[PDB]
Amino acid sequence: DERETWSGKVDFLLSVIGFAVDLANVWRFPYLCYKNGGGAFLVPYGIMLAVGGIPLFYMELALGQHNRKGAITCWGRLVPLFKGIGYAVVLIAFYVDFYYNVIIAWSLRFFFASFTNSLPWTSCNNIWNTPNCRPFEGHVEGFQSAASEYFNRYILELNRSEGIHDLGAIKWDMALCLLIVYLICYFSLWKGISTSGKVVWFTALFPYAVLLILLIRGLTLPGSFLGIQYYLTPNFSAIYKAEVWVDAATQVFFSLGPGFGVLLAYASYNKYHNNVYKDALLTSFINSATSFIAGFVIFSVLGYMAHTLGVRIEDVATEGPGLVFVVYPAAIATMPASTFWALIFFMMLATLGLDSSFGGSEAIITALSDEFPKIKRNRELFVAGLFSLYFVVGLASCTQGGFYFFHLLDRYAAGYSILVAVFFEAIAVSWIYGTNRFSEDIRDMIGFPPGRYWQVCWRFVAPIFLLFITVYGLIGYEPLTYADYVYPSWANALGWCIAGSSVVMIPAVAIFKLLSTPGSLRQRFTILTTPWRDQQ
Amino acid sequence: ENVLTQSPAIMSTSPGEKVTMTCRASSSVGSSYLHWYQQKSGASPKLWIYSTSNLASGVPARFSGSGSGTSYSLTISSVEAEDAATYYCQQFSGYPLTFGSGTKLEMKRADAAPTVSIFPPSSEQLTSGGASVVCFLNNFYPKDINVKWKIDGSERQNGVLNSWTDQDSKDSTYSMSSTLTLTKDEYERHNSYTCEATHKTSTSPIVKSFNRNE
Amino acid sequence: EVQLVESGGGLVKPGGSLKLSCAASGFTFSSYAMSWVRQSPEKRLEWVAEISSGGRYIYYSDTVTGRFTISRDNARNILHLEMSSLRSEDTAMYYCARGEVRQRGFDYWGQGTTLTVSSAKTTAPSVYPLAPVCTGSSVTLGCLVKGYFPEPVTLTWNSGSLSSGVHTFPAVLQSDLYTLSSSVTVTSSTWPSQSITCNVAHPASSTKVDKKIEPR
Ligand SMILES: CC(C)CCC[C@@H](C)[C@H]1CC[C@H]2[C@@H]3CC=C4C[C@@H](O)CC[C@]4(C)[C@H]3CC[C@]12C
Ligand SMILES: CC(C)CCC[C@@H](C)[C@H]1CC[C@H]2[C@@H]3CC=C4C[C@@H](O)CC[C@]4(C)[C@H]3CC[C@]12C
Ligand SMILES: CCOc1ccccc1O[C@H](c1ccccc1)[C@H]1CNCCO1
Ligand SMILES: OC[C@H]1O[C@H](O[C@H]2[C@H](O)[C@@H](O)[C@H](O)O[C@@H]2CO)[C@H](O)[C@@H](O)[C@@H]1O
Ligand SMILES: [Cl-]
Ligand code: NA
Ligand code: NA
Repeated sequence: DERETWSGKVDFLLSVIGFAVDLANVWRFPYLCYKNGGGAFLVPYGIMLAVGGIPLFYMELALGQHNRKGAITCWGRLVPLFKGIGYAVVLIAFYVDFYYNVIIAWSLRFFFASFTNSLPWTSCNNIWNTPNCRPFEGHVEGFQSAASEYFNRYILELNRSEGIHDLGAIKWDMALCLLIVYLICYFSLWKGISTSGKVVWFTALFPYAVLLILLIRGLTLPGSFLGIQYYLTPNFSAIYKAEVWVDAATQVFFSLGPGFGVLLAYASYNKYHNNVYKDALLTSFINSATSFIAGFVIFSVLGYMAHTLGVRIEDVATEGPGLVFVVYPAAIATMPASTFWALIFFMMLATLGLDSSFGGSEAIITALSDEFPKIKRNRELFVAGLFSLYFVVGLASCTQGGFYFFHLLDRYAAGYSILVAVFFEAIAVSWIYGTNRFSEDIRDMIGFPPGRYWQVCWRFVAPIFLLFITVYGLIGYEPLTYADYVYPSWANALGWCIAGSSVVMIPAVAIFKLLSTPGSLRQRFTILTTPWRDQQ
Repeated sequence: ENVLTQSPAIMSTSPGEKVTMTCRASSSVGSSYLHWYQQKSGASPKLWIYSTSNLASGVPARFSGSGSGTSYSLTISSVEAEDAATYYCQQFSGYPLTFGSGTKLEMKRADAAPTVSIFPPSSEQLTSGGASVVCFLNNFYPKDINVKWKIDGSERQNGVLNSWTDQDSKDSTYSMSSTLTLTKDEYERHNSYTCEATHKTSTSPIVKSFNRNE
Repeated sequence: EVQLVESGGGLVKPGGSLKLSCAASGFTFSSYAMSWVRQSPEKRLEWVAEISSGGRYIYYSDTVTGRFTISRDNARNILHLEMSSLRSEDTAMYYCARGEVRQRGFDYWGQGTTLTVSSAKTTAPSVYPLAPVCTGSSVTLGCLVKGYFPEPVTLTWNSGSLSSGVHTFPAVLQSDLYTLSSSVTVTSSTWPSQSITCNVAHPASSTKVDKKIEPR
């Protein structure tokens, strides 16, 4: 009868807000604006967010709350034929923890590297430097900046690895950092929601404090207005381009993370009659809103670099890890009270990651706990058994060629896997389970049915939206490359197994569960398309 | 179970006046889950206010509502005769669903004395064992009226059926039917029957009588 | 536009069973949750049972739980309430009410159908003409309907040609029998210049009689 519930409502919101808001809100969204026409970019971004983005986000939250179970069991009880979706999502989440947690390790490595009167990455005269070192970022590949060479030749030691075939030694300063991250994750997640629910109070909130003072510090710098100009100055010639819409579509989907099994897990500890429609609208908004603020943070400082430091905006305006571990720390080193801004920046970067790691792990734990009561009472031992597996294989990212391994998983593990998974999630919930059947479930919870708007999106828009992203993801596909290095064919094939191992669960479970039931062909489908609620 | 009590039970209002009526719940109710229904006499209920501030379709602007928690109220700015009905508050907050005890709205009207009519037993009725003499008290205000039956000057308190009409939507008055039922043998044992209506309009009771023989 | 008609219902002996139906039209019946609400002869409203749009969620009041079963047919657009183990407390006007949104309440109601649970036996009334013992401007006449069961009875004057000056009193139950009367007033010139009749209907006993009023 009983299932554990959130203590207080805020904990749930902070957990969702936390999982949702991460480094991609910082090192991706602002860049996309800059590249896509600035203020103009908000139109396709907004529409995509409205039609495909929020509906999927809303959907999984409602499902999580209604069915009251983790990913595996919930999709089993919804469309038994499609129960495979549960396994696909849990595996993906499993693969992702292997790499993503290392970003937090880097944040902590820099944090620990940040207590000095003079930051190590400011000059070119150190031992890890090369004769080609520059004070700041340029447009030539052979000549890097001071901050770039610090990250590459010192922190990473990536220069000593000839590719993925050669990982080299193990940096045990990085191993230490990765352990500390998993230690924190353990002591956060081992007691369940009662703890993890209140830990996210700090980790979800802290970033906004630091965003606040970095925003002021940024806008009070010379040339900060020039940054904002590059960031938001509207160009609508981009709007006609399909590539922009794809960029908006893709960003919205991967920033919100709908159908990732995390939202499902969190909402499953919700009280049945809780209003999840408000929770979805507020939570989504806060995510995009956070990205918007962060753009100001970044580009104010990026403008100051182009003004006082004499670097071309093109060169310093970047996405991904490069932005936060090189470009931004570079500007910080120049301004007064540098040691202060560096310390809170890398701490923000860490707490930005932590929120999301909890969710990912939680999706896995909750999913398994429900399907296997065997591990449900043993949870304190289980996540230890989990994070241990994480840490062990995670050591591959702490080697000198560890980035090559990291970059491999980043492209393959969750990229095309979760898209097809969520695509079936949409088709399951709407075409199979039915919208009217679904809408009825929601009315029982929050008292009123979903508007015809939400019902249209879940049915026609969602699949086309997902399909739209998937198609252009395949169209523009290129073999895996990092910098001047080109991954071997056997490396790509390895990733495709990782990409395919999750997705294959969908048909596998269907075919298997189909042969394991009695009756006709059409008689078996009705058995596997009958919800668990209808059988009572 | 969340019980909604309404007061007043009944209230009279002179047209144009302002009426307020309250609905209070034993347990708090979400302000968006509280609704009001108007039910006119001999008709089925109509949704009136929902979410407690929100008028339904066709509901004139003279109606308003407010409240929170365990306390809510319906107010009519300027009352009209087409506003006379019973009003029911309803809670959709949780199961089981409960309705308020209701507040009956009536129109004030100038006092008017009744008109008494006596009707001795029909011969069709006197062919069978029974004899029923009936009295009609018509178009009086206010509602309260008192009937007394006397047989040959001595009061009879037994075997009486009284019925009141609902307030008239035209003249806003009430009416009552008093029927004294007795066996024929007793009807033939007494020569005179009287019906007396006491009402606030008259100090002395308005009386009408009839004699058996005639 | 949207209409709701309650059907079935009438006299039933205690312990009995009856199935009430509601014919929905003028909207998409499938998309709306329905509910049965009853009103006792003491005019108190009581919610009875709610059924979802697809009938996959059912809620009952503790009073009818286990005795009553709410039901839907979305093909024929009909709402059903099938009752069993009926007690006397079950006697009421049963309403078919729509609403899909808890926040908006019940926005539409049927005309209602009347259920009477009694051990009492159906009996026809006896209609007695009421004429004065022995001005103007207005004379007053009457009709006495006594000793009938169950309700209702339809009483009109001259086939309903007089709506004016007519007071027809609600029936009162005494010892398992209903008694009802009506008064009509007209001018002394109008009666007995013309013969005036009172007509009563009681379908339960299938009894329809007209009684002409004549002066004694
Ligand atoms: C300019 C920028 C830096 C300001 C940052 C805004 C911060 C303060 C915002 C962003 C998200 C917000 C939180 C969103 C979620 C909730 C749940 C609600 O039940 C209580 C308030 C609370 C906890 C909000 C408090 C304020 C909040 C933390
Ligand atoms: C740019 C940042 C700061 C905000 C981005 C705009 C977001 C929050 C806006 C833009 C378009 C909006 C949507 C427009 C249409 C609808 C349909 C309505 O029935 C529910 C609200 C909903 C779903 C809106 C939700 C909020 C929304 C998604
Ligand atoms: C699939 C579960 O998601 C995560 C699992 C482990 C670590 C982090 C996770 O976060 C999501 C993510 C991040 C990168 C790649 C795939 C998935 C979140 C990151 N925050 C927004 C939604 O996506
Ligand atoms: O043994 C590796 C340690 O090196 C770093 O310590 C640096 C520090 O970053 C730098 O600011 C200081 O000036 O020199 C020391 C080492 O000489 C890391 O901070 C440590 O975590 C490592 O263990
Ligand atoms: Cl974003
Ligand atoms: Na995000
Ligand atoms: Na996070």
